[PDB]
Amino acid sequence: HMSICTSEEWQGLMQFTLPVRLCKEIELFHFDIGPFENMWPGIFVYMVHRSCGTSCFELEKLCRFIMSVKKNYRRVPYHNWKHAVTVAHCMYAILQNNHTLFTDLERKGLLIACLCHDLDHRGFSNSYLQKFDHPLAALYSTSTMEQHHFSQTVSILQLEGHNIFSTLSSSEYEQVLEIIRKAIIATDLALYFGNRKQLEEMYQTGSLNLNNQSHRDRVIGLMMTACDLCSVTKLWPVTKLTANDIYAEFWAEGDEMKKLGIQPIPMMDRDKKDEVPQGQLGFYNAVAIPCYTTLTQILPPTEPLLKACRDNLSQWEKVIRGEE
Ligand SMILES: Cc1ccc2c(c1)nc(CCc1nc(C)c3ncccn13)n2-c1ccccc1
Ligand SMILES: [Mg+2]
Ligand SMILES: [Zn+2]
Repeated sequence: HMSICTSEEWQGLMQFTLPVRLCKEIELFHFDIGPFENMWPGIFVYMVHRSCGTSCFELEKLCRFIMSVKKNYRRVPYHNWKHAVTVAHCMYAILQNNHTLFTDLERKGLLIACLCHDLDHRGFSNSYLQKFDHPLAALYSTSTMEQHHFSQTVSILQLEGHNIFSTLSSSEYEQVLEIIRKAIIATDLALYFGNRKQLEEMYQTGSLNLNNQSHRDRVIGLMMTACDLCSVTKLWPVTKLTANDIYAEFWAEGDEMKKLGIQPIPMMDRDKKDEVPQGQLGFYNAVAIPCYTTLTQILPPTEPLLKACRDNLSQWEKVIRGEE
């Protein structure tokens, strides 16, 4: 049921050298992979190399894996190859800027987990899948897509020469799977509002504890949320576009619901192009600012993320108030 990569593709991944100019820009939180499609896979490699050592992974295995993952994203406007790497890139810049909070076991687990986080996304919501009445939602009742995404990740590693976590002991092995499992589960937005509520809480009562695992787990989940939406932390011209991608998905989900006589919720209704700016402002305030605000608080070096969200937010304000 899986999809691998022609020997051509992966071997040329090893040949790839990131051009000297993009080296300082890549370290920036607000860096935009967008202009560099040819490089996306090779950019993920370089970050692996720079994060966790030149060879935690045997090149060929990694490259095979990376390219096989590519081959398992669909060609939809938003939850596709570009987004997985964009998410990857933000985890990278997070991990780098928090150099000693995390373990090699986490940092490679997390970079992999973002790459895989939306594997084989079809371009439908959990809602749409459960609300009527898909085999994937027939299988996994809550967090429909995110479990599929992890099982997809799972089947990629279980392949011939793809198990880049092989050399690890079986204890360390099924442990990163546990990092990656929960990592991917966390990007179910539904679950995030609770997680943030709880973390909000812990930080106040001087109670949040990076030693405790299900505290670690929560801290990370928040990092996964924050990565996932980092669209909203890129320079405005990049944030305008990455939004256009997002609505072409939603509105394509709205259409499949109109085709049935059913009003889609307005975020997915193309008959509301002008309601969007307002809706975006709402999203920044109800979901985004909290996410980055609470991330900044727990991880101060990740402040530039909040700085940039804020910048976009007021850009979106300006669009509503009629100027820009
Ligand atoms: C008329 C309308 C109405 C609401 C809308 C909307 C358009 N649009 C959005 C949010 C759209 C959006 N932008 C990025 C970057 C996203 N990421 C993940 C999920 C949604 N995202 N809401 C919204 C606002 C507030 C909360 C949740 C969703
Ligand atoms: Mg997802
Ligand atoms: Zn995502």
